[PDB]
Amino acid sequence: KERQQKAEAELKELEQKHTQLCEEKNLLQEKLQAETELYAEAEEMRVR
Amino acid sequence: KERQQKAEAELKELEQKHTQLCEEKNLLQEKLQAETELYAEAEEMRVR
Repeated sequence: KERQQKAEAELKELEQKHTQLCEEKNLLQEKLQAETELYAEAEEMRVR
Repeated sequence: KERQQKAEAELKELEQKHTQLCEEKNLLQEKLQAETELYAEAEEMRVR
Protein backbone atom coordinates (compact mmCIF):
# COMPACT_ATOMS: atom_id res chain seq x y z
CA LYS A 1 0.00 0.00 0.00
CA GLU A 2 2.94 2.34 0.57
CA ARG A 3 4.10 1.45 -2.94
CA GLN A 4 0.75 2.45 -4.45
CA GLN A 5 0.81 5.57 -2.26
CA LYS A 6 4.11 6.57 -3.88
CA ALA A 7 2.63 5.79 -7.30
CA GLU A 8 -0.38 8.01 -6.57
CA ALA A 9 1.91 10.82 -5.39
CA GLU A 10 3.74 10.57 -8.71
CA LEU A 11 0.31 10.70 -10.37
CA LYS A 12 -0.52 13.98 -8.60
CA GLU A 13 2.85 15.30 -9.78
CA LEU A 14 1.84 14.23 -13.29
CA GLU A 15 -1.40 16.20 -12.97
CA GLN A 16 0.44 19.29 -11.71
CA LYS A 17 2.82 19.27 -14.65
CA HIS A 18 -0.12 18.59 -16.98
CA THR A 19 -1.52 21.91 -15.78
CA GLN A 20 1.97 23.34 -16.33
CA LEU A 21 1.87 21.94 -19.88
CA CYS A 22 -1.46 23.63 -20.55
CA GLU A 23 -0.13 26.95 -19.24
CA GLU A 24 3.03 26.60 -21.34
CA LYS A 25 1.02 25.78 -24.48
CA ASN A 26 -1.10 28.91 -24.00
CA LEU A 27 2.10 30.88 -23.38
CA LEU A 28 3.61 29.42 -26.56
CA GLN A 29 0.60 30.48 -28.62
CA GLU A 30 0.74 33.98 -27.14
CA LYS A 31 4.48 34.40 -27.71
CA LEU A 32 4.39 33.05 -31.27
CA GLN A 33 1.51 35.40 -32.08
CA ALA A 34 3.41 38.35 -30.60
CA GLU A 35 6.55 37.46 -32.56
CA THR A 36 4.61 37.19 -35.83
CA GLU A 37 2.81 40.49 -35.22
CA LEU A 38 6.06 42.29 -34.43
CA TYR A 39 7.74 40.81 -37.52
CA ALA A 40 4.88 42.06 -39.71
CA GLU A 41 5.09 45.50 -38.10
CA ALA A 42 8.86 45.35 -38.65
CA GLU A 43 8.34 44.73 -42.36
CA GLU A 44 5.93 47.67 -42.58
CA MET A 45 8.28 50.00 -40.67
CA ARG A 46 11.25 49.09 -42.87
CA VAL A 47 9.09 49.85 -45.92
CA ARG A 48 8.50 53.22 -44.25
CA LYS B 1 6.42 -5.10 -10.83
CA GLU B 2 3.43 -3.52 -12.58
CA ARG B 3 3.31 -0.64 -10.10
CA GLN B 4 7.03 0.08 -10.41
CA GLN B 5 6.99 -0.01 -14.22
CA LYS B 6 3.96 2.30 -14.19
CA ALA B 7 5.88 4.63 -11.86
CA GLU B 8 8.87 4.54 -14.23
CA ALA B 9 6.60 5.43 -17.15
CA GLU B 10 5.23 8.31 -15.06
CA LEU B 11 8.81 9.44 -14.35
CA LYS B 12 9.62 9.39 -18.06
CA GLU B 13 6.51 11.50 -18.65
CA LEU B 14 7.66 13.92 -15.93
CA GLU B 15 11.08 14.27 -17.54
CA GLN B 16 9.60 14.81 -21.01
CA LYS B 17 7.16 17.44 -19.73
CA HIS B 18 9.90 19.28 -17.84
CA THR B 19 12.16 19.23 -20.91
CA GLN B 20 9.33 20.67 -23.01
CA LEU B 21 8.76 23.35 -20.37
CA CYS B 22 12.45 24.29 -20.37
CA GLU B 23 12.63 24.41 -24.17
CA GLU B 24 9.55 26.64 -24.36
CA LYS B 25 11.06 28.89 -21.67
CA ASN B 26 14.25 29.25 -23.73
CA LEU B 27 12.15 30.08 -26.79
CA LEU B 28 10.31 32.63 -24.64
CA GLN B 29 13.46 34.38 -23.46
CA GLU B 30 15.12 34.52 -26.88
CA LYS B 31 12.03 35.80 -28.68
CA LEU B 32 11.31 38.33 -25.92
CA GLN B 33 14.86 39.65 -26.25
CA ALA B 34 14.22 39.89 -30.00
CA GLU B 35 10.93 41.70 -29.33
CA THR B 36 12.63 44.22 -27.02
CA GLU B 37 15.48 44.94 -29.44
CA LEU B 38 13.04 45.31 -32.35
CA TYR B 39 10.88 47.69 -30.30
CA ALA B 40 13.89 49.80 -29.34
CA GLU B 41 15.29 50.05 -32.87
CA ALA B 42 11.81 50.68 -34.30
CA GLU B 43 11.16 53.58 -31.93
CA GLU B 44 14.63 55.01 -32.61
CA MET B 45 14.24 54.94 -36.39
CA ARG B 46 10.62 56.09 -36.07
CA VAL B 47 11.56 59.26 -34.20
CA ARG B 48 14.37 59.78 -36.73
